Amino acid sequence: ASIKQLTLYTAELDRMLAFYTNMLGAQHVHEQADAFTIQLGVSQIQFRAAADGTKPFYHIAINIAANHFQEGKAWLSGFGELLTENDEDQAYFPFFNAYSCYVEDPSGNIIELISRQQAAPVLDKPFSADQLLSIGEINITTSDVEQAATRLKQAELPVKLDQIEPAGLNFIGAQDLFLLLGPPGRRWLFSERVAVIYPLQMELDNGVSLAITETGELVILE
Ligand SMILES: [Mn+2]
Repeated sequence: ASIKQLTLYTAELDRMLAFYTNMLGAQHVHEQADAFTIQLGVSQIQFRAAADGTKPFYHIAINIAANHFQEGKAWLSGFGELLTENDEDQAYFPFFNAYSCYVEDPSGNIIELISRQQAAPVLDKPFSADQLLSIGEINITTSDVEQAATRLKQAELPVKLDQIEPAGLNFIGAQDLFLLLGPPGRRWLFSERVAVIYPLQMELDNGVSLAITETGELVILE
C-alpha cells in the first residue's frame, strides 16, 4: 500500500508554508486557514496548526527514483544544510538497499529523501521537485507498540507479531513504504531530537484510516 494522505501538526505554520512553497513550488502547495497541504507524488501531507505549548515534529522519508540519489541530495542541500551522522552527509541502509540524505524543516521535522536501489523505478529524466514519488517512511511513535502492531495487522499491513519488539523500532511494511513503529525516547538518526509522541492521522491507498492520539494510542478511524 501507499500513503494517500498524512496529517501532521506544526507550531511553525507560516515559516513551514514559506519553506515548502520555495521548495516544491506553488503548484504543489495549497494554503488554507490554519493548515496547508503539499503534494509529494502520489502522497499528500497536510500540516495543521499545533496546540500552543507543543512543538511537534516527525521523521518523514520521501521516495525518489533509484537513479536520482545524487541529484536529490544536491537539490535537498539547497534548502538547508544536509544533516550528518558519523560525520557523513548520506547513509546507505543495507536492509532497504537504499541511499538516504536529510535536512531539517522549520519545525525540526527530519526530512529524508530515500532512493531504494532495487525497490524504486529508474527514471531516465532530470530530477526535480516534480519527481518526488511518494512517502516512503513515517514514524508511528506509540504508547503501546504491541497493541499498535496488532491493529496495523488488521489494517492489512504486513506484521509478524512474533518479531515485534515493544522496546524498539519495528519496520512495518514492504516494497517502498515502511511505517517505523516504536516507543518514544530514543534519538533519531541524523538528528538531535528524540522520539516523542505527537498526534497524526494517516489515510492509506486501501481505504484504511488511522490516527495516533496525543497520548500515543494507534486507533483505526475507518
Ligand atoms: Mn529514515
